[PDB]
Amino acid sequence: MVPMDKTLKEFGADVQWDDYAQLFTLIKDGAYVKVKPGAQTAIVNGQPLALQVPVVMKDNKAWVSDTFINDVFQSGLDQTFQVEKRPHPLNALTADEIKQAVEIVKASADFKPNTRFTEISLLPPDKEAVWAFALENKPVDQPRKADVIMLDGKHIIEAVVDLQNNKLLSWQPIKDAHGMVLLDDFASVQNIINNSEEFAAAVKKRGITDAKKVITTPLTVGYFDGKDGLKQDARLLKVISYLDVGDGNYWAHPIENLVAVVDLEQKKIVKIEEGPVVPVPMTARPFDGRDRVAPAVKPMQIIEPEGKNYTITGDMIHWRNWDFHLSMNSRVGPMISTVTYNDNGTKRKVMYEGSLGGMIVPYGDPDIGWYFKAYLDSGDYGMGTLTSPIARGKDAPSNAVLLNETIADYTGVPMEIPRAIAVFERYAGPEYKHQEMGQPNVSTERRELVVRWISTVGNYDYIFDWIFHENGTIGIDAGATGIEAVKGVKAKTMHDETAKDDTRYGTLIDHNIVGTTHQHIYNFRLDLDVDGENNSLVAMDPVVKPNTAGGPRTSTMQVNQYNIGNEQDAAQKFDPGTIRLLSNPNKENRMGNPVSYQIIPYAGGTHPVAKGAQFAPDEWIYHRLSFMDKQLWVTRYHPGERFPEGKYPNRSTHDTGLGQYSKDNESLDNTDAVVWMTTGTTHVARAEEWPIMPTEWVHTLLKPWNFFDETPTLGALK
Amino acid sequence: HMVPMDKTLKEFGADVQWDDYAQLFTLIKDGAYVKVKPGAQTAIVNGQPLALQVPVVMKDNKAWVSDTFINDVFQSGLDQTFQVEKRPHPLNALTADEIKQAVEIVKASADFKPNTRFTEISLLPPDKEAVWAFALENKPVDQPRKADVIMLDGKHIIEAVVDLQNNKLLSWQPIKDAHGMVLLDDFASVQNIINNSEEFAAAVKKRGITDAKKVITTPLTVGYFDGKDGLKQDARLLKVISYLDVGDGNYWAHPIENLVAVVDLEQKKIVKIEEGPVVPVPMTARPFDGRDRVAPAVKPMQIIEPEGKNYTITGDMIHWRNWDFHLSMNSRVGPMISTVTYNDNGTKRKVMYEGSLGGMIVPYGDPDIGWYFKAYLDSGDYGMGTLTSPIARGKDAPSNAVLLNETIADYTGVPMEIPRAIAVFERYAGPEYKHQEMGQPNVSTERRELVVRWISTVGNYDYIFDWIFHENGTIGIDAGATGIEAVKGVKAKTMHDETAKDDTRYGTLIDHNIVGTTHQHIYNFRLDLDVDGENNSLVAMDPVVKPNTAGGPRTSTMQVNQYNIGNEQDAAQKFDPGTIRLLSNPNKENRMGNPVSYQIIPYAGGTHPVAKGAQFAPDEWIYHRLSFMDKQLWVTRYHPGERFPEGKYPNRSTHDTGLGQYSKDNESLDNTDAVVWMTTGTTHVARAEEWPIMPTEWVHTLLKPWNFFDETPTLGALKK
Ligand SMILES: [Ca+2]
Ligand SMILES: [Ca+2]
Ligand SMILES: [Cu+2]
Ligand SMILES: [Cu+2]
Ligand SMILES: [Sr+2]
Ligand SMILES: [Sr+2]
Repeated sequence: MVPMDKTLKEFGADVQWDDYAQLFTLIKDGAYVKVKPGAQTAIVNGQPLALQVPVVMKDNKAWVSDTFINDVFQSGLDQTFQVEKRPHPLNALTADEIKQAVEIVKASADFKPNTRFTEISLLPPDKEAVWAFALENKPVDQPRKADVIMLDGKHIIEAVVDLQNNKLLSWQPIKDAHGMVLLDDFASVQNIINNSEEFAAAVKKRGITDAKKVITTPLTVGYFDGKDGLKQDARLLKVISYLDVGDGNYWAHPIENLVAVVDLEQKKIVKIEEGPVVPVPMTARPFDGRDRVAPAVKPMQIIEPEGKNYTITGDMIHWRNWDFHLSMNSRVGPMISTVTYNDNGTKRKVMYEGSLGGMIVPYGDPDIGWYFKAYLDSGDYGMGTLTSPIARGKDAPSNAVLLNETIADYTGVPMEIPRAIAVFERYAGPEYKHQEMGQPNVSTERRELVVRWISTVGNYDYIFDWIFHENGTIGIDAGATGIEAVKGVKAKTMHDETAKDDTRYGTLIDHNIVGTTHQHIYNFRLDLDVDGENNSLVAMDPVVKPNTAGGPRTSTMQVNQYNIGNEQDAAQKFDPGTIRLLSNPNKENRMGNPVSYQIIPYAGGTHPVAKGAQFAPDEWIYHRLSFMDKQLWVTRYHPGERFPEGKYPNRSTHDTGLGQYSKDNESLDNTDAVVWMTTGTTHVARAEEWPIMPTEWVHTLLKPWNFFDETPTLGALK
Repeated sequence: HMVPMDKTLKEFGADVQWDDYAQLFTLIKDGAYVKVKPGAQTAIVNGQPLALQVPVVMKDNKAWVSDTFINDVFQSGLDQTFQVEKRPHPLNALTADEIKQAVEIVKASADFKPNTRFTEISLLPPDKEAVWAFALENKPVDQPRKADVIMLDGKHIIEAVVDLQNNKLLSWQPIKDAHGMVLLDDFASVQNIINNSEEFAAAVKKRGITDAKKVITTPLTVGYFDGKDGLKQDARLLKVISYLDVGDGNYWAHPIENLVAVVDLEQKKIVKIEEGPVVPVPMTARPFDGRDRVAPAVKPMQIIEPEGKNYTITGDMIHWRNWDFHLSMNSRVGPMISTVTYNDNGTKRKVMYEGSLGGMIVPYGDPDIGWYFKAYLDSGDYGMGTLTSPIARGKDAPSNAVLLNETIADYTGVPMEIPRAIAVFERYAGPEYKHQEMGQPNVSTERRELVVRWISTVGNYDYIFDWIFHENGTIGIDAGATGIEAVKGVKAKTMHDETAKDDTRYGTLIDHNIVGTTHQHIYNFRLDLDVDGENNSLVAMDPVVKPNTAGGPRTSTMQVNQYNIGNEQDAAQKFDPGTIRLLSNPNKENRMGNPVSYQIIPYAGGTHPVAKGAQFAPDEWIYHRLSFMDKQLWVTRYHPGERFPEGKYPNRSTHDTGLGQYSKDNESLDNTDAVVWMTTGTTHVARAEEWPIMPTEWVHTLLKPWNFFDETPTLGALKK
């Protein structure tokens, strides 16, 4: 025997007791259990279960067999998860493969002692073969390989290892490339600042008494052709600083106009920039509730007492008509692959690979602490690695299933992220309705399946929802919350003398605190294969035309349809009142229309919307990051073009991302296209967002357009 | 004496669940979550024990309950969701008694006549100031209940006012040139006239229809074309589009293309018939109710609140966390949200006096005979309140909703109770906010939204409206569009056929011989916001990239052009989602000295392509008559009688009597009671996926508090 509540709760399950029915309801992920004290059986997801040892109440607390959790939860009656006997080829590197891959490169003579690992990822087999596995179950007969990107001090080396034959295939130093920021870079930064008298001296003049309460925060310095006075070949980071005052929120305590430049290889400050002295804002601004009492609230549960409609086999997810593969990358996070829609018995391709391509959070302030500030979260910091374990019931609904995911840390040791991804089905209003006058109503409810992932980088937290509608539509939403980066200012209200200058670049959200204006710009890489590899990009611009057909009408609503033939033309602004299809010239629906998916890069947002990059076309950030200033891109599929901002965007001098990918202006006619959607907000701060910002959402959509022959949700014929 | 539980509870409208293992019934109905065991002497209502004289009885696997079980339980009082109102809110709708009274009073007048019908019988609104004072200070409105009675005498409109407190007629005003909306007996009348028409049956025969009794008609308003349509301006007319009933329950899927009959409702006779080319009626059966479909298995998913709701409904007053508002029902525009305040640490702060659907238009873009005049002003011309569609419990709204009934007057002046007319439901909407500081304990709270949902159906469209209250002070308004499409009969089976290009010039070919004629849905919401008070100003904030004049390597910066919008004419404008438009109160500021404001977002997105305006050339009449179609934002000085964007009597109107009229005098909007109007819509290009039945498509609008508060609104009560 072992006590129930204690055991169940260490296991992560939710325990409810109902005195009226003398019934225990146990819930974890897909398993929904009902068990009575002294009963010889139980119920798991609607199904009966014989028990070796019944539950016994001693002194009013239940006691269970030391074998209970296994017997009941791993009983096999929770069918949410199934064994994958034949591993999908896109499956992420396992802990073993991660360790194997590190052994191989550590065994080369070229591997230098304190080398770190920026990324250790599956080297993807060729697309054709993966599709073949998913559609025909044809074994992919190449060995598992891994890209091993190393950082030797400040030097980038790309290696490829063969895991089947346990041997090194190649070792390539990458010239002029800078490495992303690694975890230990954060400690140096702080450690190096701590040991500098010059810095302790600057801090003191700034009105700070205890230098050991100063918090560093490291930032990439971008590239300014030398105008920032920084060397190109040295590995650099700028340091912004705050003051810990004990409120658990150093962000609310900026030390404005103090910037330190740190050379991570000389391990010392190579430059201090000082500006007007500003009193650090002192007022405690906690956000974690320490100073609050939440109002009582009636409970709300979302229950699926017979288990889930989806089934997770290894990393393969089957839900209704959808099948797809969900894996984890240390840089961009989740990757949705081999997505198909089962049209009445036939699996048709929709998407080969979909994922966050890359993002950036650039600021609009000229001053010394801000002008270089632009966050390439995934690219520079690694958003997968910094995944934030989903908080059960809060970050995701009470009926979610939470998945664990494994990647490699910067020292090459496997790393299991708990509750890394949330999978939950949700009611989304009525799928469709007609109430014909004097007739029985017709209503069916809409279900969506959501794959939710949260990554936290410094002060923001970002949420991403990959949303699968029953009817074939796929949504992609990005949410933003967390703590704003604020500029310390003298003014305490808008009546103060400095208020005007103080707010030229942001709103005054708290006394002495201004939320500098910025943008959030997300870019999603979507290798759609619309009912096949070979597609074309078609515009339909609804327009008003003169009526030629007679009658009283002077005008009509018609459409301008034309193919978009190349990559340069495909890289365009998006007008939400126009229609953009990726069509399959080769296949047609019942009515003779090319099967297509409608692409909607802006389907709404709760913050103001970016129409492009709020940067003059001669700014360096603008020249380097093209993807910011166009909402739609379409390129020819090539296996190594995956990042809108480039593979090595840290202090890049030119554009190696979508700018480079479309530079060559290849043709997009009946060929394999990759869609890139850029959507962003322009954030003008306000008091309601301080000291912690309510989640703001942006929406994007991919709709079937004559992909089907009718309403996809009516069902099969009798 | 006893009765079958299961059947009785179904009539009564409650969900029933039997758990054989626990031998336990779980019963659900609105705010009532009940648990009862067979033979047990007590039951559980919202977590509270209730005693039963007569327990539930199991008899050969059939449950049985006494004939008072349903009252004893669901009206016990342990369900605290609904409370009774001590002092009646002055904004409460006309009761059934008040309706019947207002009708007696006018029938007592010299000039009343037996054919006279009632287009709208609605409370004459008390003055804003008295009403507010009631909500905020609790001061009795000492002004007497009156009711606006709009009658239709044959084809003439008359506006009568009745004093209900004193049971007297106050006024009786004939309105020249005004045409009345379409009424219910109009539908019946039109079908009859066609069925008695010798010519029409002949026209129908030519077009391959072998049985005319099978011809389903449908009435549309005709609009105005300065006589170009050949229609005398002053007669009460309706054009008639026709379909063939094939027994598939979907007559919409079988158009009789190019046959249009004009009907004079006074003459009760077909005054004109327009005929075009003969096009074979699409015959294939295309039901949407699933009769020909397989019902797959779906595992159950309940959203439950077993201790009751967080909101309370007292009369028509709804209280939920910091929100307080009054909810009622107009026969024309449906639900009305009034005296909306937000409670800030003890003090109720004004947010909105009155919000509701202003009006909507669904105009088509095809110039042919059966399409060129076609634009529906659904609320204005057909009365959307009256055509409210009862909520399909569990489907049209989630399993944890409470469904309100609402009472209006019908067209003969008889009270009419609409069951499940409005849905109220709280919903989880992700994390309110979150920060997971590296190395630290996470911080996350869940977001809750209270939704007020209403569905009205007009012919083939079904529209859904959500009024959404975020705990953090934000208000959302989404409009959903579903139902069946008005399709055009054409000759082409596929795009390969010879006439495919011609047949699809004005719409997509979504099925053999069927085209989804392009059109738009344009919604407009009239929002009498009072941001922390009546006197407001409209402010603009345009994020711009200005050259950097402060040194450093930056060539440019992100700054903001702020300016007031001083008058109505300037306030009537397009909305660019990259800009910020506030309704600020210039008399009140937050802790930081910023004017407390609400940010107004008429376009927060949608699932159909968005309409940038009216897709009409600027010389079309419908464009002329309806200026509200072409700007997304309007603000006007509050005036009690200015409620409709399309104008109060839009049927065959000849000039804008709505938002064009309201703002034409270009009044000042500086520090004055403002009314905000938001227009938003979709351009609907059809696709096979939307046939035979259209998946619900949504558009979102948003109202965010902007420096209205001093801090994150949902942090919680301060401990010091
Ligand atoms: Ca592709
Ligand atoms: Ca107002
Ligand atoms: Cu932001
Ligand atoms: Cu439509
Ligand atoms: Sr290319
Ligand atoms: Sr006016």
